This record gives sequence, structure tokens and C-alpha cells, in this order.
Amino acid sequence: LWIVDLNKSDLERLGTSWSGSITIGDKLGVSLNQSSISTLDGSRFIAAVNA
Amino acid sequence: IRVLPRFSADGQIEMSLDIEDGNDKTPQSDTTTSVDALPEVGRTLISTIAR
Amino acid sequence: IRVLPRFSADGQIEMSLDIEDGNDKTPQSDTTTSVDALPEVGRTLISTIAR
Amino acid sequence: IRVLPRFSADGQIEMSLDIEDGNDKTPQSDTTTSVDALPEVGRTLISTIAR
Amino acid sequence: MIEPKEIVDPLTPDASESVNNILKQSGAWSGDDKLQKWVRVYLDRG
Amino acid sequence: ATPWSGYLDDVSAKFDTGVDNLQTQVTEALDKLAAKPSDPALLAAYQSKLSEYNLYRNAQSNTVKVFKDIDAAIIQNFR
Amino acid sequence: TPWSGYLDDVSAKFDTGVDNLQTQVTEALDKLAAKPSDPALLAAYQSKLSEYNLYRNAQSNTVKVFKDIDAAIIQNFR
Amino acid sequence: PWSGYLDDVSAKFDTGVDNLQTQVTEALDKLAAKPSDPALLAAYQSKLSEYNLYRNAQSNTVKVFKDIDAAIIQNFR
Amino acid sequence: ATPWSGYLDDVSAKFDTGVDNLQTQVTEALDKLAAKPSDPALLAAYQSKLSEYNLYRNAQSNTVKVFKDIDAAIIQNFR
Amino acid sequence: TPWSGYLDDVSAKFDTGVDNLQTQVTEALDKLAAKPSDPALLAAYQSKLSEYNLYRNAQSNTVKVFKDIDAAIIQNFR
Amino acid sequence: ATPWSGYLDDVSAKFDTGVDNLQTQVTEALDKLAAKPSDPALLAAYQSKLSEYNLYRNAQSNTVKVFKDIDAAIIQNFR
Amino acid sequence: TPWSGYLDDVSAKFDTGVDNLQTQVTEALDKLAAKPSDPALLAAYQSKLSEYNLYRNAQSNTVKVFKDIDAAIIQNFR
Amino acid sequence: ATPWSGYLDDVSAKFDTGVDNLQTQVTEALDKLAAKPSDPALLAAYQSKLSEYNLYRNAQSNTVKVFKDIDAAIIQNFR
Amino acid sequence: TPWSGYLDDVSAKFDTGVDNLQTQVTEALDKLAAKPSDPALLAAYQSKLSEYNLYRNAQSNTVKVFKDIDAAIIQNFR
Amino acid sequence: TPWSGYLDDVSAKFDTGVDNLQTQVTEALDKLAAKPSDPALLAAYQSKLSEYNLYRNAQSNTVKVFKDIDAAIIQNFR
Repeated sequence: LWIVDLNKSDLERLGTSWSGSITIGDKLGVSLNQSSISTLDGSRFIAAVNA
Repeated sequence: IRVLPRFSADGQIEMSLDIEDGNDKTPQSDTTTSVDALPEVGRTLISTIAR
Repeated sequence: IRVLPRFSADGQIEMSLDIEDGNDKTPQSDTTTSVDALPEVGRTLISTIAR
Repeated sequence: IRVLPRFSADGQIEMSLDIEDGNDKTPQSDTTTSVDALPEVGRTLISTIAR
Repeated sequence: MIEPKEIVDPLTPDASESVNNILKQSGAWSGDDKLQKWVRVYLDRG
Repeated sequence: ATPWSGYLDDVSAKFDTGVDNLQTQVTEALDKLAAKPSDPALLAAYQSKLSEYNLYRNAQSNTVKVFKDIDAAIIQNFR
Repeated sequence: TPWSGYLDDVSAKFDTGVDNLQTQVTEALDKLAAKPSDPALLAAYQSKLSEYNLYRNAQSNTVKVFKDIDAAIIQNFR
Repeated sequence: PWSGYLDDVSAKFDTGVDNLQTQVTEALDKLAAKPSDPALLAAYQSKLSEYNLYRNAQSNTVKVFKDIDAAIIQNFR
Repeated sequence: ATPWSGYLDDVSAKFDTGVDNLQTQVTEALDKLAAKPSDPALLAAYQSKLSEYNLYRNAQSNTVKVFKDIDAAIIQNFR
Repeated sequence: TPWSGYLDDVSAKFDTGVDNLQTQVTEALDKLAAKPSDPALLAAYQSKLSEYNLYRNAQSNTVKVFKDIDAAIIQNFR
Repeated sequence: ATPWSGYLDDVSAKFDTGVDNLQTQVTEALDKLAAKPSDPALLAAYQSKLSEYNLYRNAQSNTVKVFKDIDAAIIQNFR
Repeated sequence: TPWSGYLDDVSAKFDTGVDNLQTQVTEALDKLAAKPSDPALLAAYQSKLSEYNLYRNAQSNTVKVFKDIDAAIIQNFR
Repeated sequence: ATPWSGYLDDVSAKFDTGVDNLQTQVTEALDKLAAKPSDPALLAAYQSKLSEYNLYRNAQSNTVKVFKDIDAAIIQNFR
Repeated sequence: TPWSGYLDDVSAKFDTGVDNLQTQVTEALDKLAAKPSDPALLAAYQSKLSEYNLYRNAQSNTVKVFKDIDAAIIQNFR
Repeated sequence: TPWSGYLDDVSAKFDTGVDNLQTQVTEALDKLAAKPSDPALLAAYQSKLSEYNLYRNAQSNTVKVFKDIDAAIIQNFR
């Protein structure tokens, strides 16, 4: 009894994501694509890269 | 709704009916926003025959 | 090994045989490539009649 | 060992035989020197009839 | 709403004839493979 | 038809209707304490409510079993 | 006419023997259910629930034994 | 359909408890989705125990009426 | 009119008529202690009263249960 | 399944009634084993393991109750 | 709807969503403090925060235990 | 198989009524025996064993009932 | 020859041949622990073996009882 | 005998989760004992000893809770 | 020799395990009482007494676990 198994697979991930925060004049916080409070009271940006 | 229909010889329809409707008596919560937005209808049950 | 033998007229020997052979399955636990000098063999069971 | 002797006119002795022998399992013998000091002799059981 | 129909004729194109179009337009195809041929031959050709 | 209810149902429901609103008080006091876990007033309230609730559910479930054990004992003698 | 046999006359002695227990049990329960946290209530209901238990077990066992005595005598009429 | 006296004395219980035969299943498949909710547990306990007593009392009653009939039929001979 | 009392009722009543006054002493103690919680003369007394109350209730319940099980075991043998 | 009795149907209701808890607890164990001192992982595992415990208890008691009901009915065929 | 959850998961998540962001606030205020360990403003902040995180996790784990106890007490009475 | 009566037929209708329980229970028995501490294996075993118990009890009472009907009829041939 | 052995004996012995050597492992773990009771790794090792042994003996004897009750109920219908 | 039940497995997961702690805890002890009055060694030891404490506590409580889940199932086999 | 049971054998394994602790702990006390303010004496007694504590507790707990295994088996002979 002959039993035979064969497999192939090919995969690819590539690109970037972004989020961040600024503060202006102690009037306005702004946050982009964060669920955070923008707690720092100062400008932060955070890139994410994978390849 | 549950029903069982009958055809009269006089061109009349006779039905035995059981009807139940309403919102459910939830224990979880009552709050001003809920009562404001979503109507409290009663809950009512009827069983009868009509032609 | 369990066996039951029978003598043919032709001098052929016939026998009922069953054999369990192997080693005890590892305890899902660590070992070293030297200890793998204590070699794996499977666990095998065979049961048949042969002449 | 357990045995039953039978005398045959041919001057042959016949016996039904069962034999058990061995050291009792002590697989966790701790020190190398104890194993070096004591021979492993595998637990073996035999049952047969012979003349 | 319910809409029953009587069925008397098989499909046209065949299932296999249709599947290949999808596979090739997707690029999922593998009959172009150097190796799986030895087995796939028995399934598709037989 | 109206939902059928037996004697054990009756006995059980007496507790639910006996505690008018406890069943919801213990939900509100939780949402509050969870909003401000470090206020002693909210803690001192929730301790009480949760105790009362625990005792209610125990007394209910024991009483229903005591009745079930009488009925099952009588039905055995019909034989 | 409400007809009563001998077994009825037997079981009835228990019912009349306990004057009001049947009621007291329901009263105590209704109190307790309002305030399931007062130890005097809990101790009272424990006592009267267990008296109500023993009452009916003793009743049904003693009603059974007389049935078995009667059936035994009747079987010998043949 | 054809139905004897025992079948009648049985069906009396079925038509007596209108809906319990359903309610025990609906309570069960509510509880099975969320085993840790006290309000579901406390209900299920009472429904299941009611169903228990129901089946027992039905079976003992049918048994007793059978044995009264067998006792009478033994005297025709 | 007056309550029918069984036997277990008599047993419980022996405790109730044993601690003549504790039932109310405990409450008075609590009332004044709660009025002025920071007095160690009040505290030292309330601790004693509350402990006596705990033991009293506990002994009463445990006793009743034992008599219940003796009776139940005798009744079972009638069958 | 090749064959499934009423009791099996009852048990399977619980199994299919909890979607993935079987594996969730398994994964949580390995995570916590990787960092036995993180409060978040601890607070997660406490919950999953409690839930699992109650699931198994409720599952096993029901099967017994249903067994006793059937045994009682079967007895009266005699 | 969420990957799965029992009633206890829910009681836990009520705290985790009641303290909106304390986890990250504490996680970062430490990264401030460690870089200049001797500033009294930074210290007084971190003290105030870590006390909150302590009490939070404490009351969180106790509530789950009490609900598990209440459920076990009822499941035990089925049999 | 070569020869079977009516009682044999009544009996066999259970032996084929349950397709494979006869093996499933022995299978689960040794799966468990290999690892008697696995909750999933325990729960799997408890229900299969309960179903096997009820299957044998239900089978035997029926055969007895039919024997008593047939003996009662045969008694009247004289 | 080999000693005679019924069906119940076989259902029992499927455990004694399923748990390969637990009966020896427990006595080894105890002989090591009694040597130095204050070793954490030895206490941690012994707790598991003892628990496994307990469960093994329970499952064995309960299963033998259940089969003995399924058999007696058939043997009673021979009459 | 490489025989390991479910409880053995559950425990082993921790042993293999803390790969080297088992010895780091002794290395730190020996070098501290070589010179007890050094802040760098004191600060290191504290952080290792505490981790080892919490490791053994979580290890043993998990085992006990599983045992209490099994025993409640096996009780229902009767 | 007098009759000794299996629980006695288990108990005695501990005593014979800790050959001399039984008396070391007493001598340590007799010495320390002579000059209660010698840190060299105190540092020794703390150790001996801790060892004694752990020894007695492990002993009793083990005995009890075997008592409850035997009782559970004996229960089913009926």
C-alpha cells in the first residue's frame, strides 16, 4: 500500500502602518488611528514596517 | 401567532387564534437614554375564536 | 510472542502468530542528541497465519 | 519455577514448565555508579511444554 | 419568497470545465507543476 | 397558553418577588464601583449588596431541594 | 356525599393532630422571603420546615402498612 | 386512534402539564450557552426537578392500574 | 389560635428562654457603639456580646439538625 | 458520529454550547507559563479556569439526573 | 460579540473597561520616573498611580471568586 | 442465526438498534485507561457507560414480559 | 497454567497495565522525599504522583462496581 | 517509566516555561554568599528569588484545581 | 515484632529518613538556653526548628491521604 503526500506554499507580507498624535496651543489634541487619549501632550508619530 | 383557518360555506373565514407580543421584562437595566430611545410597549396575550 | 504450530504432511510447518514489539512512548519531555543514541523504534503489532 | 514430571518408557522425562525471573524494575536508579555496580537483567517470563 | 423549478438536464459547461477557468484566472492552478503531475494525472485524466 | 408553573416554581418565585429590586441594585453598584474602584463609600455599599445577594440565592436553592425530597418520598409509596 | 374509608380515617388523624402547621409553614416562608437575612426568621423557618417534613413521611409510611395488611387478608378469601 | 384505559390515564398527565415538555428544553439550551449565569441556573434547577417528579408519578400510576386489571382477569377461570 | 409546637420547637425554645435578654442587649450595644465608635469602653463590651450571640445561634441550629436525623432514621423502618 | 443516545445529545449540547473555551484555557496556560509574574496573564487565566470548572460540573450532573429518570421508568416494565 | 465569554469574563471586563487607560498610564509613568529617579513631582505621580493599580487588581480578583462560589453552591444542588 | 425464535427476534432488535455502542464503550475504556486523569476522556466515558447500562436493562425486562405472556397462553391448552 | 480470570478481573487489570509503572514511581518519590523533606523540587514532584495515584484507584473501583450491578440485574431475570 | 498523566503534563509546562531560573537562582546565591555586602548582588538576588517563589506557588495551585475537577466527575460514575 | 500496618510503614519511613533531627533539635535547645544571646546559637536553632516543623506537617498530611484512598475503596465492597 502506497501513500503519498505533497505540499507547496508561497507567502508574502510587505508594507507599512501608521498612527500618532499632536497637541496645539493647549487647546487641541489630535489623534490619528489611535484609540488612545494622546496622553503625552506632545507630538508623537509611530510608523510600523514589515517585509 | 398560532392559527388554524376554516372556510365557511357563506364566504366567511373562521380562525382560532393565539397571539403573544411585547418587549421582554429585562432585569438587567433601566436608564434615561434607554427609556428615551426605545418604547416601552406592554406585554399582552390573547386567545380567542373569530369569524 | 504467542504461537500455535501445526505439522503438514508435506513437512511444511503452519502456525498462528501474533507479535507485539517496540519501546515505551517517550514522556513528552526533553532528551539530548546523545541520548538519542538510545534509538527510537516504533510500536508494532502483527497478527496472522503463515505456512 | 513450577513443574510437573512425567516418566516415559523411552527413558525420557516430560514436564510442563512456567518460569519467571528477573530483577524488579528500578528504572530511576539514581547514580551511574549504582548501575555500574549492579547488572541489569531483564524481567522475563516463559511458558511451554518440553520432553 | 419561494420559487421552485423542475430540473431535467445536466449542467453546461461541465463542473471541471468551469472550475479550471476560475483556477487559472486566479493563478491557483498547479497542473503547471513539474512534480504533482505524477499524481494529478490519475485524478483529472484517469 | 399561559406558561405552566408548578408548586416548586411557585416556591422559587416567592423569593424573586420578595426581593423587589436587589437583582438590579447589585448591577448598578457594580457599574459604579467599576467606574471608580477606589472610593470607600462605593466599596462599603457594594460589600452589603453582594452579601445580601449571596444569602438570597443560597436560601432559595436549598429550599427547593427540600421540597423535591418530600414529593419524591411520597410518590415512592404508590406502588 | 363525601365518603371516607378506613385509610382516610387514619391519615386524617395526622391532619387534625397538627392544628395549624400547614398554615404556619406558609406564613413563615412568606415572612422570610421578604427579608432573607434575619437570623430569627431563618431559625424559625428551619424548625418549622423540618417539622413539616417529618409529619408527611410518618403519614405516608403508616398509610402504606395498613394497605399491606388488608391485601394480605383479602388474598386468603379464596 | 385506538386508545385503552391505561393510555387515557397516561395522557391525562401529558395534557395536564401544558408546556413543561418544551420549557425544559428551552431552559436547557439557554443554559448550555452560558453555564455560569446564576439566573439561568436557578431556573433550570426547578424545571428539571419538576419534570422528574412528573415522569415518576405517571409511571407508578400506570403500574397500579395494570395490577388491578390483572387481578380481576385472573378470576374469570 | 396559639401556635402548635412540635418537639423541635421545644428544643429551640429552650435556647430562646435560656438567653433571657441577650437578644436585646446586642441591639442596645450596637446602637450606642454606632453613636460613638471611637470609645474603647463601648468596643470592649460589644465584642463580648456579639461573640456570645454567634455561639448561641450556632449551637441552636446544629442541635436541631441532629434530632431531625434521629427521627428520620426511626421513621424509615416502618416500611 | 456512528451512534448517539439521548444522553450523548445532552452532553453535546454543552460542548457545542461553549464555542472555543476548550482551547482558550489551553492557550492561556502556555502564555502564563511563559511569564508567571505578569498580572494581566494571571487575571486572564483565573477567569478561564473558573469558567472551565463550572462547565464540567454542570455537564456531569445533568447526565446523572437523566440516567436516574430512565432507570426508574425501565424498572416498572416488570 | 467576542471570541467567547462566560458571565465571569464579563464581570472582569467591566473593571477592565471601567479604568479606561490606567494600564498604559502606569506603564509609561514608570518610563518617565526611571530616567530621572530623583524628581519629587515624578515620584508623587508614580505613587498615586501604583496605589490605584494595586487596588484595581485586588478587587478585580476578589469579585470573581465570590461569583464562582455562588455558582458552585447551586450546581451542587442539582444532584 | 441458524435458528431463532420470537424472543430471539425481540432481543436482536436492540442489538441492531444500537449500531456501534458495543464497541465504542470498549474503545473509550482503554483510551481512558491510558490516561485516567484527562477530564475530556472522563466525561466521554461517563455517558457511554450510562447508555450501555440502560441498553442492557431495557433489553432484559422486555424478554421477560413476553415469556410471561406466552406461558400464560400455553397454560390453557389443557 | 495461567490462573483463571473473569471479566471483572480484566476490566480491573486494564488499568494496572495501562498506568505503566505508577505503583513503583510513587514509592520511589516517597523514599526520596523522606530523605530531605525540605526540597521544593521533591515536594513538587511528589504532589503530582500522589494525586495521579489517587484518581487511578478511584476510577478503577467505581468501574468494577458499575459492571457488577449491570450483571446482577440480568441474572435476576432468569427466574 | 516515562509515564506522565495529565497532571504531570500540566506541571511540566511550568518547568519548561522557566528554562534556566532553576539554576540562575543558585548561581546568584553562591556569588552573593561570596560577598554579602554588595548592592548589585543584593538587587539581583531579590529579583530572582521572588520570581522563583511565584513560580512554585502557581505551579502547585494549578495542579490542585485540576484534581478537584477530576474527582467530581469520577464520583458520578455510580 | 508487634503488628504494624501499611500506614505505619508509611509513617515510619519519615522517622527513619530523618535519622538524627529528632535529637539534634533537642540538643540545640539545651545549648541555646545556656546563653540565649549568642547569635551563633540562634542561627543554628532557627534552622533545626524550621526543619522539624516541615517534617511533622508532611508526615501527617501523607497519612491522611492514604486513609482516604482506602476508605473510598472499602466503601464499594457492598
